[PDB]
Amino acid sequence: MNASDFRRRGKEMVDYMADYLEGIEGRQVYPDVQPGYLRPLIPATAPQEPDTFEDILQDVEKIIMPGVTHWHSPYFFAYFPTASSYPAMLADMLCGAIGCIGFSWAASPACTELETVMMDWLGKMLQLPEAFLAGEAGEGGGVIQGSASEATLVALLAARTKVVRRLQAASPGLTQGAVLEKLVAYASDQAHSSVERAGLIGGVKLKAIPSDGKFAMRASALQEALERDKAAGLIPFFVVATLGTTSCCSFDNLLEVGPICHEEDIWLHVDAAYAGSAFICPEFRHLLNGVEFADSFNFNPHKWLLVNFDCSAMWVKRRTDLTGAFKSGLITDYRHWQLPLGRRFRSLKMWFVFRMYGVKGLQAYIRKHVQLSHEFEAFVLQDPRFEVCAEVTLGLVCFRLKGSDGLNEALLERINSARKIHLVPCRLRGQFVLRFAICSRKVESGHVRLAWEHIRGLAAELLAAE
Amino acid sequence: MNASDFRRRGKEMVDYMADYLEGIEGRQVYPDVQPGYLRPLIPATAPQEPDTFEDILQDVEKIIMPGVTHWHSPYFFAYFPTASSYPAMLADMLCGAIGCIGFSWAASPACTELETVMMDWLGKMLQLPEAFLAGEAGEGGGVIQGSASEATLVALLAARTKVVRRLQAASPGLTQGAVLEKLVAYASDQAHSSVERAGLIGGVKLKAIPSDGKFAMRASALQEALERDKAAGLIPFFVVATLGTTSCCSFDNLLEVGPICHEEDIWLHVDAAYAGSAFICPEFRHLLNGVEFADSFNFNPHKWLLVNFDCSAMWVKRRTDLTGAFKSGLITDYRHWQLPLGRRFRSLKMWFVFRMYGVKGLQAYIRKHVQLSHEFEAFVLQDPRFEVCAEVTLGLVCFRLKGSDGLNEALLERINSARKIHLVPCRLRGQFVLRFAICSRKVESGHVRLAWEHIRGLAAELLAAE
Ligand SMILES: Cc1ncc(COP(=O)(O)O)c(/C=N/N[C@@](C)(Cc2ccc(O)c(O)c2)C(=O)O)c1O
Ligand SMILES: Cc1ncc(COP(=O)(O)O)c(/C=N/N[C@@](C)(Cc2ccc(O)c(O)c2)C(=O)O)c1O
Repeated sequence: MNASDFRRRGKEMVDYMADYLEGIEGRQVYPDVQPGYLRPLIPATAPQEPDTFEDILQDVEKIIMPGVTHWHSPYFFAYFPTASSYPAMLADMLCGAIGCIGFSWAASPACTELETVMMDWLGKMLQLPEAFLAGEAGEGGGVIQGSASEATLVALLAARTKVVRRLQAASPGLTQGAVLEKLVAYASDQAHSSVERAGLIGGVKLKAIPSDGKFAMRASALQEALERDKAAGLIPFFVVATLGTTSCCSFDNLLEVGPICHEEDIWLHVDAAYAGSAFICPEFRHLLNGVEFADSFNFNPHKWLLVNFDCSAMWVKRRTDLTGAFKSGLITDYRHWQLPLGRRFRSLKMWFVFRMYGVKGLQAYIRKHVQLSHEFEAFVLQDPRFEVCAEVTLGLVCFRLKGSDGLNEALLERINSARKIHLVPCRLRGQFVLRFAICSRKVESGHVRLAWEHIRGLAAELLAAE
Repeated sequence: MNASDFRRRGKEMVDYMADYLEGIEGRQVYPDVQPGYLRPLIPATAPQEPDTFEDILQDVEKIIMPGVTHWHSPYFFAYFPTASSYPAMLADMLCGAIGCIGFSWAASPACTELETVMMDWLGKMLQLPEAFLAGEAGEGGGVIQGSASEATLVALLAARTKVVRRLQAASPGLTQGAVLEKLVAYASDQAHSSVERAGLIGGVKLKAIPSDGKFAMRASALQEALERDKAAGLIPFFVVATLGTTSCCSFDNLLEVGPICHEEDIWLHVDAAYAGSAFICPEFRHLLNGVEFADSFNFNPHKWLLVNFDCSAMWVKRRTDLTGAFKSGLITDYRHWQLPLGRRFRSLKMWFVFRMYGVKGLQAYIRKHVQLSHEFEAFVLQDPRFEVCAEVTLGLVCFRLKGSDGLNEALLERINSARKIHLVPCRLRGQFVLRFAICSRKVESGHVRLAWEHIRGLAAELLAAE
């Protein structure tokens, strides 16, 4: 294919993309295909000779689309949002055309330089402490990671190297392996499974801190764990505090946990994968208070800030703490800030989104989602057959039918079966709970109301049947 | 920005992209900007209100482009190729529009299913042993990794878990940490630095095996290392064999190393990042002989098979050996095959590239690059002031002016300073060598001839001046 054919097909593809997202309400959110559906529908071998673009697009529609779960449908209320915005898509187009691999500064100066500035822009939007900004002369700075899962692992490895060096300074005989046996990392019992993965890869013990009645990590529970573990001769080296847990979008208490990590010289990583986007709005920024105690802070623009995956945003206060694991002001060498060596020009996506929405546009997006969340909450609160199971702060409502877990499992099954909307459950303290997450860029009140009416109607049939 | 504006700007962007790649010969390959050039040219803060798309595109041209190294210029002869093809760009567009995160089967069946099939397609094109194919009932299979650097780490972690379990089976009291102290990994002295990073992250010793006169790892040198290390009480657990080293595109001898790894129960990972694309051509497939002994095999379509970054292709014989690190036939759960949990629909890029080029088109691309490589070799061989420093097999020629390293350092400086072409050096056994790598999709004979005439003319001035 040459530039001239690309001019034609590229424009066709633009129309296909826009048609897909514009017409997405008409698609069934969750597929009816069984596991294994695809292989028998396409050839066992790559073609010797080219297929036409037309044949491929037909296959997209007839073979791929039936096996797609439509994340961007208004009726997708599962997990947390993933980002989809046209500015991000435009940037990704340009990103691919430039097509540099920014494993060094010389491989494309702008690929590195734009990223540092975008991380400063975003740092300032979040009102991060200045310690996290690169600027002209900062020791800190930010980096795009592929994902929060990777960010957490990066932070864990930096923390591991750091505590190892601290110990080996005092006892030069000590091997990495002897240190590893003693190390212990902590996270909330509501922490994302990415934390456990990081612990497994990092070769360290990971212990869960019991959350309080609001599913938050607190000083007292951390302190208790630390005392027990220190007395057994273990060395706490890393804590992940989660702002916006997956289960119920609860918030670890950084103001309590931060001082403890400072006094014990424990690396404090803040995972705000979802919730972090909200901190660009002043009315939510209080939830990030205490981040000044963190060694590293991460959230995903690719969840809730309209920057298409992959784009996870991580900042550190001390670049040498980070870069030491992998060996001020201007960053030339992002390869020491992340697991891979290669990277693409992902910062274009941030620049386009930030410039095309503006801060105000992004704030309006967040606030609309939170309003819709509360609109759904209001429905649930006014129905005495249901209960809300946790405080609603952002775009997630946890709710259930009053009654047994079985009733709620049956309700979920009926919702899934009806194929109008897609939701997933969680367990909160052994209890089965339905999650309603505001996801789509295009969700409106009307969608939420119809989702609720749909849920309420199924619940009514279920309750009569009992 | 809504669908309607995207239809307009998306098409503008398509034209911008095509203009960039079509006109790319007119760009200076390597930029003149100094580190830190960008920050003063753009604002310190995100805008409150939207900027226009026009202003953004102006900035791309006037501020970004001066800091871009043009990987896709015909006159870029640095490193190894990175992939740029219009079919891959079309797929990436669609990938972003669908916008699923394929962290589970239910998150989008096709996102997982298409990938397994494309890895089988690619496996068949490379004539991999059947042990590596998923098919209907295979224990093995393939996965897209973000990069070869990540693939190598994934393999190392799987290898680490496997040997750890073996050692704990004999000695159940042994901690992960006590095992780590004993473990030793090996790679060629020409192995890519990704291997050392994998060893560092994985917490294990990495030792270099001395390469032979053709910069190849051989049985005798491996065996000697193993015997020495075993007698010191170390436990070999992982070997990376490199097909297509960065320095001089040399090839480790898999037929020799494979049996040794089998007999010693050492995990054998094959890194064919660059060279692996050539193995779809029968005349190069012999270089992969012995891969039947490998536990894992990896190469980058995002180097030399026209699948834009990110797309690294990894296969294993035994999915449970891989899966066990992160805890037949149909794969539903790629999250146990890679470090991140999240992933996008990257397999679209493979499908589009393979379908729009066909196997024959891909073969023709590889063969044309290899012919151009030999054309450059032929120029060097006819000029008695120069020498070729290693066997030319694929798209890389190592060459130097006969004389001192300093003369060749000066020649490189003159080339870089003239800003017509971009090349990088290496050291081969302490000797300074220039590398000429065929990179751009659009390189032709004429570009290679002009590059050589340019190089020869600089050398002439340098030699007269001495
Ligand atoms: C609190 C918390 N911490 C870390 C992570 C890992 O983030 P990742 O590695 O994916 O960037 C998650 C992840 N959320 N996982 C979802 C909500 C699925 C999901 C949805 C949208 C996405 O854009 C996405 O990447 C993943 C889940 O259901 O687990 C997290 O919530
Ligand atoms: C033998 C060998 N093994 C592993 C890797 C890691 O590959 P990655 O992690 O990037 O996928 C490389 C990498 N090569 N690096 C280049 C040639 C630069 C380069 C050029 C084009 C790219 O598409 C790319 O990703 C990287 C170098 O000069 O180091 C490798 O050569």
